[PDB]
Amino acid sequence: MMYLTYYFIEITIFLAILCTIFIISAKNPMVSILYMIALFVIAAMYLYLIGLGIFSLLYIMIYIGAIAVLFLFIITLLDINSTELSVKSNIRDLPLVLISLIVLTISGLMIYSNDSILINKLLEAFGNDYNTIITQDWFNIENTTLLTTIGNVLLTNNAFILLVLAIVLLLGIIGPISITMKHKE
Amino acid sequence: AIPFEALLPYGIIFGLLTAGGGAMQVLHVYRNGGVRDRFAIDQWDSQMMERDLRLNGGQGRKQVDQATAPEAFKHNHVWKSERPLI
Amino acid sequence: MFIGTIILVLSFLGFVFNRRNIILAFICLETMLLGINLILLRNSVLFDDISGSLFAIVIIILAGVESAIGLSLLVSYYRLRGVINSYGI
Amino acid sequence: TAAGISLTGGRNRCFSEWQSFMHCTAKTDAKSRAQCLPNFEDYMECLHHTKEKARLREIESVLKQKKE
Amino acid sequence: EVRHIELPKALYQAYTKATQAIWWPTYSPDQVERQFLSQKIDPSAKTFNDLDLTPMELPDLMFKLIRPYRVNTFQHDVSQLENKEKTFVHILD
Amino acid sequence: MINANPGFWNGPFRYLRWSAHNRPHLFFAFAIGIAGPVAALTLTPLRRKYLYPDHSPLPQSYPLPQRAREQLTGFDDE
Amino acid sequence: PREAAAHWVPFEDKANMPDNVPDVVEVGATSAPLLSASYFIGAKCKPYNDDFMLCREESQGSGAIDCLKEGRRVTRCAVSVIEDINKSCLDEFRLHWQCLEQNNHQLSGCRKAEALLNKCVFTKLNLEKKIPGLRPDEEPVFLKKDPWIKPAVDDFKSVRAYAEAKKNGTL
Amino acid sequence: RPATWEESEEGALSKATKYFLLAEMFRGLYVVLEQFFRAPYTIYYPFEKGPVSPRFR
Amino acid sequence: MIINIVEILIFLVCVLFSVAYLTVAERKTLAYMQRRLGPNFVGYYGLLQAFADAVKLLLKEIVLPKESNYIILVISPLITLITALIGWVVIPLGPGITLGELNLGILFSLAIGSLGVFGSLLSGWSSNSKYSLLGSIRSTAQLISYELILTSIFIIIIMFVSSLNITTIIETQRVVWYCIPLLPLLLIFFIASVAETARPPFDLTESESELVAGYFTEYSGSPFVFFFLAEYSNIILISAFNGYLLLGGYLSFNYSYLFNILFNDYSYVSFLFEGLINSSAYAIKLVFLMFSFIWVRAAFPRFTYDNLINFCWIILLPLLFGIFLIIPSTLYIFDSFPTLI
Amino acid sequence: MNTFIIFIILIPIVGFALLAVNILLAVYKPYNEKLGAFECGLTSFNQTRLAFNAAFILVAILFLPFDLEISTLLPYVMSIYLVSNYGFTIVLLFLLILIIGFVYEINTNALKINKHNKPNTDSLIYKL
Amino acid sequence: SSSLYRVLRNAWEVGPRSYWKQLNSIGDTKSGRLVGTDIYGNKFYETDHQDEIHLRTRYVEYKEKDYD
Ligand SMILES: CCCCCCCCCCCCO[C@H]1O[C@H](CO)[C@@H](O[C@H]2O[C@@H](CO)[C@H](O)[C@H](O)[C@@H]2O)[C@H](O)[C@H]1O
Repeated sequence: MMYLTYYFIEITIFLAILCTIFIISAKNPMVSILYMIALFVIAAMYLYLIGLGIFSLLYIMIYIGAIAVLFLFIITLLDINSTELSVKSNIRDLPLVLISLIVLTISGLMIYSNDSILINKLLEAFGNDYNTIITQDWFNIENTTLLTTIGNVLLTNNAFILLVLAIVLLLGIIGPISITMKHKE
Repeated sequence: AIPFEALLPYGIIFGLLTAGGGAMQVLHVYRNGGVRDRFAIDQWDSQMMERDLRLNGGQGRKQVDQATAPEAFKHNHVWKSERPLI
Repeated sequence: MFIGTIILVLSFLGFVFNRRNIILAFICLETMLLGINLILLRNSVLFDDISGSLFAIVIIILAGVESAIGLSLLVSYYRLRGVINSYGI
Repeated sequence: TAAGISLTGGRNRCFSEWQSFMHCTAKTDAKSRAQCLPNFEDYMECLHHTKEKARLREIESVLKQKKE
Repeated sequence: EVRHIELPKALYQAYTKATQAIWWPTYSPDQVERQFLSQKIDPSAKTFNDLDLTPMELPDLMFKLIRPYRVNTFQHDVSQLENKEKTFVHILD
Repeated sequence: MINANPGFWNGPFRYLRWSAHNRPHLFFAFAIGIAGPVAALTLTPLRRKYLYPDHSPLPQSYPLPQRAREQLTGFDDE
Repeated sequence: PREAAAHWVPFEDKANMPDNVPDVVEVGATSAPLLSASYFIGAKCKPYNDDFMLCREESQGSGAIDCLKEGRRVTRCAVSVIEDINKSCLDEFRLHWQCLEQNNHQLSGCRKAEALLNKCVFTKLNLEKKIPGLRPDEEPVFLKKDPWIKPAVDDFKSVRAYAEAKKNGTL
Repeated sequence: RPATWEESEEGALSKATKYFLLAEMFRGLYVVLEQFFRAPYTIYYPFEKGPVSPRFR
Repeated sequence: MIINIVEILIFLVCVLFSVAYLTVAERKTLAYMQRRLGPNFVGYYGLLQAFADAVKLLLKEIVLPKESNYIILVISPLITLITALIGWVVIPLGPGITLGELNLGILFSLAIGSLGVFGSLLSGWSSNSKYSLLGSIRSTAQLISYELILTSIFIIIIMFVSSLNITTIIETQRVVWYCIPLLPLLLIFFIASVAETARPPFDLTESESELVAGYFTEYSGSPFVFFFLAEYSNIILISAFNGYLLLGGYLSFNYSYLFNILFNDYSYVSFLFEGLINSSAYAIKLVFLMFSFIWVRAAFPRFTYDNLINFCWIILLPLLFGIFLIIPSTLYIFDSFPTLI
Repeated sequence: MNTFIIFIILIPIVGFALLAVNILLAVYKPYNEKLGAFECGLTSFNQTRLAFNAAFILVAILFLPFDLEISTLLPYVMSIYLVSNYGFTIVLLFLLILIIGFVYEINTNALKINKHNKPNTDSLIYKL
Repeated sequence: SSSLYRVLRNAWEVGPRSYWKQLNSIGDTKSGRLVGTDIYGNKFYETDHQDEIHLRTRYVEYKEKDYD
């Protein structure tokens, strides 16, 4: 019973690969948006798995709740023609696709380690074998969670980035009105 | 109130949700052993509950008021070995 | 680390080798940001650090504003043209 | 600005090694900065656990081939 | 693309024999028996032409009969639509 | 037209009367939003002086003393 | 530290402490009686507790191995407090922590047992509850006569005992 | 002539209270609720018939 | 995990049958308001009308038209119903008496309510009809526009209690229900609730579309049953949100005196009576709010899309962006910023 | 196996119960015109989209920033005590800066629907 | 009158047999005096109570379960 839930990170990785392939592959882009929603669900799962369910719910309410909604909103209102995934059109990409897959994945796994010899830089990235010990301390007296600390640092130690995000959101209001609306005089 | 025939469905809704809450209170208490539920529990209370499970014989929320622990409490300590996150 | 790099790389390839849509380009950008945020949050958990989660929530906000602006620009393009075709952005 | 803060609002996992290294940097100049090499090695070891992983690889290999 | 399978007799016949246990009509085992029996027309028997009737045949009526199940996915070659579409109003101010 | 805007700079008080009569959804939102910061600036010190002062801080962690160690005994071994 | 994530197997250790480390009894009380005896532990173990924390801080990393004598003293002082409670003040203590259990370990639902226990320990053991950090102008919340926040159901045994103690002048 | 916002026999705050608190709407709610406590007009047809006259066709 | 299954089944049964009888309650209350009576003939006193409707619908064809899509039409009801029902996991009927006692319960509610918009979005895509794709758009605009007001009221309440645990939000209201200091927010939250449920006076696209050949939900059979369950469950859940945010949830008068009179020690009768009282309070509040939904359907006419969007974005959100400033200022003036738990 | 987990999995993998009951119990023998869609109605191969007013898409595009604003206020209400009288001022400045954009939105009348066929308001003047 | 005292009082007037018959037939509880019977076997009643509205004073109790 113990290890029935061991491979639930690997399953999410597998499902993410699948949903990305379906995004690239779907005929109608509405289906691509739905598979993007499924990928957000998978990411939210993984975030619960590693202990960040607050971010899972934030993702569900922001990404799926607003951004995906707006995507569906625009494809319901705009004519977006599509060419179907074809072998007479896309098979030319296979050599470069495979070369780039190998190169980009291997470099993305090599970039995280500080070892000098290049082959060892990948071999340390795949060195996920030994478990972490979780010991318990008694020093945290309060009920501070991740959201509380985000608020604390964002409103005290990092107040400037919040008061700059305010202007970013002002752009988010003022740009679309300038671009979409036509002012009479 | 006059129209009882209109209040009968409201009475059924009321009775069903009331009985559900009551049965759920009873089942929660049976699960806990004669004690109301805990709620709004933080890290501290979780660690203290695990400590209680170490001091009683795994008997849930049973409390102990003695001043010296059994000599099993010295060797009953748990560390958790976590999967590598990837 | 793995899920994020994989999502990022596959989204980048599905952006680069897209001969189909513009919606796929939008989707691949959003999934790229998702992958970065997941690597970021895994490192946040392992180091027990808040700067990663702060950067992540900031990315959420900025990506929302990016989506809003991008889909306003698409709407201007469609104001003038009336059809968003397979090619031509 | 938010450096050294945990998910719970306090000191992070590898605070002490970082603080030792920064004490030694404050003591030193750019020419005496190489004295702070062991402290930086300790900080990075706390972060990434490379040396402990290699150690456990050795232990496991002795449990692996010298028995079977 | 209509899907067809072409799996053997001893298996399909048993599957049909099993699906007669549900209450609604299904493909019967004797129908897959008749799948091997082509039409043998009796020449001594009368025909349509004795009744001064000339039948239709299937390819001329298949359109009429199957067009309800025709999807009609999209229009043909929307290239050459761009510059004419450019003259219409698509978002009303 | 019937009750058009008279302009804030051609009279503030008349403009605000017009706003209360013809744009209450904006006027009273303005009032609600403005009355918080201004009250926070002006009434808080009066509250500290005449009603009750601010509370003393909560601990937030173990209050580690700022002293050197003292030699103790009691509850030693044996 | 963080809580475990995504999979975790508990593992114990059947080894004994080294012999250069003397033995020390453990405290053995669960959550609720310890929450009830927290303030009486703090009234008596202030020097030992702060010496334990000061030797941890001065050690700068080696507190687990440098602070063992000091932690043994802390444990012994706490055990002495709880032994004194059990020897002398057990009925009121049990009222208090059973009352804590039926609530959510909220001390606001247990004031009628808390009063009896505080009186008993102040008279017999000479340990009083004090919430530090306050001013002389601030009222401690455990001495408020009519609070805003009250329990849903006040504990039955505690109510009967409070009534009897007011009829017998023990309070 | 039409009446402007001046020449108003009703203060701004009073009509703003009627605006924000939905006076007439609560009055309509109450007039609907008063019918909730009045006798239903419904006759159970197969067992009680409606009014017929000698002239009926 | 036996008693877990028992608790889940009890909760499911009570919730679903409450929905099925809310349909009858709607009909009978609207009737007696309209000086009529009905339904009273399909059970004794009308108590099997909803089950008759269900059994009829579950024997009807599941006709899907020529230029429609099978999968979307069939699963959109089911996704809507799943999202409507999993929001009941966090609803407490007592101090901790919940299926999901999450410390992030408000965010779970507020995030699972974010997914109810996809039903109205995907309904429009189940046909090759260009005007239903615009009715979809209008409905989704309404829903996303009133989501902001519900979330704003959520945050204004959480300014008073710095927790996302619904039981803690309720237990803070032993002192005062938050409908007393924030009585206008009760009106606003009820209005936005009626608008999120797409209920009259906010029934624009259902009303709009029954006129036209399309732009409404032309489902038959089981999809239709699922949509009715979703609607009449979201009504109870948004009234539940009203409850535990503003009306104290399960709280009532203090019954310590009565319990010390009736009892001498904690028994299971004691616990059962506590639970019955608490869930009785929660249920009578829910009944009042459902009656209010029905009353508002009986009383008022309908809005248009322009009047509705204007209502929202030019009347309600200004007040709330002002209240965001006035509530923390009121807490700063009196040194009453709330602690965690 | 917690009751939360049991419920949230059980609802999806059981929700198709009445779906299957309806698929197995109910008739299904379609017609052409039962697969049809309306009383009257038709459309040639003219287009795939209708012209829409700007407000229809602007409400959705503006839902994103205001929703992000109200969701960014969540850290504050969960940190309100710890950020005592400093974060209060900071979030007030935040809200004021974001109210300026709302003021812009109102004054531009961006969510208003405009009407083409105006009613004529010009006088009738006769050249003598 | 649509009140509960009406049905309780009438079901005290007409016994439980008549109550269950009326609940299975009419759906409502009515108490009146027997006026007569027709050739088919249907019994006809009239009420004098102020509670019953205009056009609800006369009613039928059919003999057949498949009434018409
Ligand atoms: C959810 C349980 C699972 C089984 C599903 C049950 C399905 C039954 C749903 C019925 C709910 C009530 O919904 C229904 O209410 C009344 C019933 O008079 C209808 O109303 C109809 O009746 C008249 C009343 O004479 C109204 O004036 C209105 O003009 C309309 O013609 C509503 O148009 C419909 O929405």
